[PDB]
Amino acid sequence: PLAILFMAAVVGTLVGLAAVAFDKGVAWLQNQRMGALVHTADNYPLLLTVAFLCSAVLAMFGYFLVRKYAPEAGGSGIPEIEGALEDQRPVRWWRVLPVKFFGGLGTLGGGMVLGREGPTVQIGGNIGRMVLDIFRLKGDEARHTLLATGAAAGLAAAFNAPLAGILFIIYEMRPYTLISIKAVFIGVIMSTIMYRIFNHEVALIDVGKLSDAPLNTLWLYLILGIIFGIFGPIFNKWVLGMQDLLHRVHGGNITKWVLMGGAIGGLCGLLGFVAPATSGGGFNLIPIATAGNFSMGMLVFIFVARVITTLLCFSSGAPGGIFAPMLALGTVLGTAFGMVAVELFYHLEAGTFAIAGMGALLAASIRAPLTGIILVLEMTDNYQLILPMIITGLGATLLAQFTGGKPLYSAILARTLAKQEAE
Amino acid sequence: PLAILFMAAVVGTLVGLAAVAFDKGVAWLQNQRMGALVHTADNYPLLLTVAFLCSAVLAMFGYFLVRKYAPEAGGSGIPEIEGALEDQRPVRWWRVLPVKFFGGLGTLGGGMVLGREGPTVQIGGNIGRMVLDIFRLKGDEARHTLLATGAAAGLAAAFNAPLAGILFIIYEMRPYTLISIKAVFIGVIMSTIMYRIFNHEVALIDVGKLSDAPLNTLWLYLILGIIFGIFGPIFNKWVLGMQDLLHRVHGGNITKWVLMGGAIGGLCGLLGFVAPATSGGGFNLIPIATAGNFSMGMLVFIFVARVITTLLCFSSGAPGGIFAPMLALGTVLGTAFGMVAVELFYHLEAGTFAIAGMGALLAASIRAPLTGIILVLEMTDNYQLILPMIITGLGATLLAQFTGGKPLYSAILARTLAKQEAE
Ligand SMILES: [Cl-]
Ligand SMILES: [Cl-]
Repeated sequence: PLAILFMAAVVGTLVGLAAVAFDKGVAWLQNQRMGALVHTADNYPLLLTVAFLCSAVLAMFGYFLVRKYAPEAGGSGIPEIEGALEDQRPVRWWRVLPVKFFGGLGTLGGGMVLGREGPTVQIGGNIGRMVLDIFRLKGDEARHTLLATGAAAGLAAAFNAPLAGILFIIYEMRPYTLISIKAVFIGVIMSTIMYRIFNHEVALIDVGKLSDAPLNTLWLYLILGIIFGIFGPIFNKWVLGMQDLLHRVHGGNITKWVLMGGAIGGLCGLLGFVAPATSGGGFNLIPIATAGNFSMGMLVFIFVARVITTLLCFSSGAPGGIFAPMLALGTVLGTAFGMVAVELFYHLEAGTFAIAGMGALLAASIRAPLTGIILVLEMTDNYQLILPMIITGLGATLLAQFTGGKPLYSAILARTLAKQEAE
Repeated sequence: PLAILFMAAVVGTLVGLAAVAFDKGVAWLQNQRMGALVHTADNYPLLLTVAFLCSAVLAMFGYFLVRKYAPEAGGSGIPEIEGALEDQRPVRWWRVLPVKFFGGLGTLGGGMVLGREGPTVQIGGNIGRMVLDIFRLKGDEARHTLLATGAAAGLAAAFNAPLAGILFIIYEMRPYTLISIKAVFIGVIMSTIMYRIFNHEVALIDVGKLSDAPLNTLWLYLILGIIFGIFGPIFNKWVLGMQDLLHRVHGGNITKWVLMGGAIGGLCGLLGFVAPATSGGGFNLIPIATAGNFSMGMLVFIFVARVITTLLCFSSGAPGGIFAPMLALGTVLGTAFGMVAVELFYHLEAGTFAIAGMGALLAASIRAPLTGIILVLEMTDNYQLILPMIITGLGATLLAQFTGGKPLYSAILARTLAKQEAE
């Protein structure tokens, strides 16, 4: 039906504006947190206290909204869209949309280590469901198609990356008709154009162009892969385990949870001023890191800072994503390997192994190799590292297989589902 | 098995060198055809006669080798690799490899309107089969996996485009295990690196960087799509029909066929000197055309010249591809629409609609939309036209659906199969 191809356009266009706002939203909440500190930019004990509390409040707000009204708006929300496409999960958009948005401005705006793609995809998905209900389109086809174009449009707008969005939903989320593919395109065209209208000529990741990688250099990317390939499934266990560790801290009780959350949002809000490249989504430090401005000491610091703050903010059921984070760890560890590879040798530039590393964690952890490659392509515009990036991918994603890990988003879903049976 | 991931490396590396030679091969045969004319670069009637006969011979040679020894080495050879993956077609590499190669140097070297990707994929496929037999690996898994990495490696090396190769085989040839995907990667890494070792710092398509497309400009790409979207299935009928039209000219008889072929190879060899941008694979004129050096009159000439020479050389069962051709028609028609769109208006540059058009025919005719997009990306390195290109794709590939056409490569196979039942 022409119906869905039309519907898909409108879902794209809503998901576009939806995400643009969630941006201008987070954007604006951080401007405030500047003024909160520029008022108190003398009294140093106070400076640190507002920094904390401002953030600690906003997390709690968001944390509350999830645990009050929309439980399944904790975490990424992508395992929920996975589950929905599997007809294993409801899409309660009437609850989820307003929660995941004001929830997300909570924790992202307080500067916790979460990405927008968490929100934008679950939202974008819920929005696809919302229009399906409104026009009361009947069938599995239309239920799934709008669900998916919503996700695709969400992800596209998170990273200004239409090709990424299409690839990830249509191809790297398990085994789509002829038309539902085009719906997803139409969904992702509109979504992008919206973002592009309200954002054009301001990128998320500047790195200009780095050099090629010499053919003699390539074998190194494969090793970087192999490392990410064992690290990915370890870090998965950590995020899966840490969900439990922080659950023995509050047993389910909402007041305990919203206290924990604002501690964890405050901590992060604090690190906002003191140690900036340990907070945020990653997108500030990625280019600073890729330009090579970080003393390998600082690298291993930021790496461990962020691998802890990431697990802390994400595994603690906050509304937010672990996708932008896994780009920033990708870059920071890529850079390190990079410097170590330059010292150890060839015509290398640690720069190029950041780019390569950036997508490597998506390959290793969530097991979307092509999405990762095409994403860093679209974000950095470094055409010239595609073969390294394919090589890093293979390595990352072969080891992650043999080291026995599973796709993070599925393992999350398959818990959520085993829980909604043994209860 | 580690066995196939190893095997896949060796298939990649053979398919790499295989294709590199088929290049240096065609490369070298055309150097000769220069000297044949630079000898006779006064006597103008003679100049034209060697030009013809040189080419007319080489076609016949190749045409002979197909019709003598390896029938299923006529045409693209990709419908055969399709059919093989479906277990519907044998892969007689012992016959096909030496035919498709020396066959292909025949017709490509004589400057007929065929692409290398025809050869390189069927060859690359056959090479995957060849190593499967040599190590006598048992199973469907390994039969299919090496077959596919061979195809993927072939296509990658045809266009120096690893991401294209992976995408097309793994995703845009119908509904692959976990490991057979990685085999295909490993296959395509090696294949590329080989090509890259023997070719680096000399591209197939220079166009530098053109400008963006303004959001106000986008709707135009969709119309260009819509046009390609009706043209694709028409041009399919033509190539399918023309196979028959040229078959009522020789009823099957080899001597008739090899005469027809050398006429058609001679014709093309002639147009080599007289009207160059009507002969070859396209890759010379694509950039000349995209730079905008062609008077819209000349465009519509070259368009009709090539749509006839293409159908003539391809539908006449020559060893060669209709993929590079469909890039050159993509570009020439994109450019035209381009000029007409500039005249009619906005901040346009016909340049950008060439790029867009280039992949549009792959989308419309063979129905590999993403492969087409990612290919022109990898070949031109114009990052900045991805959203136009997605838009052109949708348009191209929606209409091609509703206008009722099928994927060219499948329709070819499904004939070949209906023939091998009603006989
Ligand atoms: Cl996420
Ligand atoms: Cl072809």
